[PDB]
Amino acid sequence: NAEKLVLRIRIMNSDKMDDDVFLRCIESNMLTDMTL
Amino acid sequence: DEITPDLWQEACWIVISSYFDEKGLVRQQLDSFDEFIQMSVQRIVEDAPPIDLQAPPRYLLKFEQIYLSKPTHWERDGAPSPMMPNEARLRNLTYSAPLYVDITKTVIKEGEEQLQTQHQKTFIGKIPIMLRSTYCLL
Amino acid sequence: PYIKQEVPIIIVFRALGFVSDRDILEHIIYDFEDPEMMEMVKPSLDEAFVIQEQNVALNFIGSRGAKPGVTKEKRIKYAKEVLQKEMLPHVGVSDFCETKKAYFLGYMVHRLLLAALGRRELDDRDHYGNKRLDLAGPLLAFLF
Amino acid sequence: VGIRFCQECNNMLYPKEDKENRILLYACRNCDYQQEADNSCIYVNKITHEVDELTQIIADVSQDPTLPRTEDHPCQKCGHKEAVFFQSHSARAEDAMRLYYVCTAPHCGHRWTE
Amino acid sequence: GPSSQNVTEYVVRVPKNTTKKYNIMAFNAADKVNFATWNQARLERDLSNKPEDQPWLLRVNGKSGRKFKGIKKGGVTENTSYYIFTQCPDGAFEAFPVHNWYNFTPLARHRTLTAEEAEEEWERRNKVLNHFSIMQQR
Amino acid sequence: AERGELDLTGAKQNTGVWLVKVPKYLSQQWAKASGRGEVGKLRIAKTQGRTEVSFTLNEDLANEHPFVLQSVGGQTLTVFTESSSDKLSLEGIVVQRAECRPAASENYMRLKRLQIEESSKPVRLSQQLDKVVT
Amino acid sequence: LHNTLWGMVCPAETPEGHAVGLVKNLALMAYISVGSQPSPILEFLEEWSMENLEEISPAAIADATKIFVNGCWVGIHKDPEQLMNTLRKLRRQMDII
RNA sequence: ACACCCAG
Ligand SMILES: [Zn+2]
Ligand SMILES: [Zn+2]
Repeated sequence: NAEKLVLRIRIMNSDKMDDDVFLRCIESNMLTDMTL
Repeated sequence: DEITPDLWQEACWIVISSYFDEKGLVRQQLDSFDEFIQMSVQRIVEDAPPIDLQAPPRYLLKFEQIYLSKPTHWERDGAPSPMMPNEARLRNLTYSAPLYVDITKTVIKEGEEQLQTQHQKTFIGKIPIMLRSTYCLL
Repeated sequence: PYIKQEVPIIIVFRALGFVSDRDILEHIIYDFEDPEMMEMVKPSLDEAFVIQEQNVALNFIGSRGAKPGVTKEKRIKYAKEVLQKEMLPHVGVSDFCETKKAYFLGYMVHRLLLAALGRRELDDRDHYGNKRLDLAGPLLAFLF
Repeated sequence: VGIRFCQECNNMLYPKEDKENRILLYACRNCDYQQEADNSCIYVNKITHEVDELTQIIADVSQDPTLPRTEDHPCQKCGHKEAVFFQSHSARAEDAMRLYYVCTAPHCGHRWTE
Repeated sequence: GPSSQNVTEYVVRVPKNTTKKYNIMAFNAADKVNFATWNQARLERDLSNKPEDQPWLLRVNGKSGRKFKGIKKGGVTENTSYYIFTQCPDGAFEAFPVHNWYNFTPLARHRTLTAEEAEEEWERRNKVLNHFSIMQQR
Repeated sequence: AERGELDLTGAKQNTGVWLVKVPKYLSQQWAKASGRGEVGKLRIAKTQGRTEVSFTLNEDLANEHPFVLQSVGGQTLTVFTESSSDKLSLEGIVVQRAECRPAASENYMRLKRLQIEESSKPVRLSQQLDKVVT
Repeated sequence: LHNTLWGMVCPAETPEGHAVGLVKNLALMAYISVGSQPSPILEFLEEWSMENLEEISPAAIADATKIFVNGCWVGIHKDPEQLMNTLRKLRRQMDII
């Protein structure tokens, strides 16, 4: 019922490439090659 | 005052008549060839770099104003004569005009003897001439 | 021209004299308020992270030329020659006409980023205002 | 939302994580400059691209002789009756067939989309 | 007050010849220069060529401070003129013509990748990750 | 104290200079005057909410010019000089930028056409010969 | 037949077969430009209020219109309304343009 | 060889 339909994603705890660009790279994977 | 709507048909065709009486039908061919001889050919000769020579004596061949004459034909006698456009079509001639360049030659040598000699209207070949242009005979 | 395979656009910007990223993006991005054009120039900056001087940028350009040099100064001089005399000759061919070249190359990418964003319509080839006609004037001057 | 440039080597800042305080830290990765920011945002992307076209319309378009003019829609903060209307007709705008109105009065670049 | 209707009216003077020639420092507005920090300035011609047709090199506060390169503008002042009006106790403005225009850009000081090192760095074309770690090795 | 040292004592005094761009006819008239001591006169007037700057030509030189200002915040300009003794020095920092325009709007065109004619005076075009060269 | 061939390329006259659409003819009033030197136009623009390209900073370009003479960027201007009114008047009077 | 051109 919220007007701002907010969905929150966070990475797993025990995580050489940093997470500042890993979360960029996986966000592109979610919106290109993921089937709902 | 102001062109009335019923008088516009006469007015527009008078305007077009003034265009074709002044400009013509093949004006794009003549204007481009006129700018080529009057402006472009002069610009190529000026933009061309001077010739430097060594081996000491030094020579500079500076180029100058282009002179272009009427289209002439040289017979077997070597006597020049103005080529007619009809004669070119008949005797299979080429309707070309001589191209004369002005060259100033300056010698550079030790001993304070820089002599500047000048050759007037050196013949450097013929250029085909568009008919009914400003540089044609007609 | 006179280069075999393609080079990144931030390399030739650093070869032109402006090496800092502030000077490069001031040449391309005229207003920094919009983030969209700054977003698509971000991958181009990441590709050119290796090159940091002007001289090494000239070395990278000359190493990919049609005539490979021998010494380091040989391909730098050759790359500076093609960066100056055969890169945008209509902007200017002179020893100190490099700021005008980068502004035009800044306008090169700025026209490219606007079309990728769709801010202006792509210029079609068959538009006849994008055409010129060679009459007997320019044709005979090309022979002469 | 926006990245400032380096005060030392005039390069572009980039996000970096620090373990001493766990705060956002824009760090230039060419030199060794350090900077703490307060925006706390790295990347935003308009997926449905609901970009406000009213800002990107140049206010000087109203004097184009090739654009239509109607007095049906008056200016809001200007009061002039006639105005210049057109469509954006650009990519990344979905339908891009809804009118944008620009007032034609001098020294009034007010644009409303209605 | 007097400043609301101030009447100031000064004389302009153009000297014929001057023992010193005048040029221009130009700096970017985003460079954020400060003249109070500058306790030492060194200006010399660069050694990249190895004279008058060479770019200028500006060194400020030695190697500790910032360094700049002066580049002459592409255009020429054939049809344009620039003059500087200098304040003087006598009040007669002295119009000084310019000789040349120089533009200055800062040079970053930090460890910079060698060209031989850069070619070894170029294999990882798009597979390069953690660009922070590139400067950690150097 | 060195040959390559730049003197910046003028910058420390906060000296203010004005950078002005003038047309060619004003510079040519000043050059033809050969620096007698006075070639023109400057008129500055300030109102309650607007400032106007104008330049008045000398009546001897002829036998008004507005100096509308420009934004200075775009760049940082300072002026320096080099001497015949190779002593680099700086006068000051440019504070206000000005530009000059001719007052005539429609009658100025006849002077411009003569300037174009003088500019096209030394240019050459290929002539025509009535007779072939022998 | 593109939309911009109105008035200077004949929409009717075109040869048949392999050459159709590629060999075109001028209209009755079409006049191909002969060319001119861009020096008087560039001299007029620098005389006017147009600022030079190297003179400006790369920050005032956004609120100004770029000037292109023969496809070469030569500077910016801040008053485009007065510039077109001046340039079009000078072409109609045939003074310098 | 190239241009131009006829027919569908
Ligand atoms: Zn930095
Ligand atoms: Zn309004």
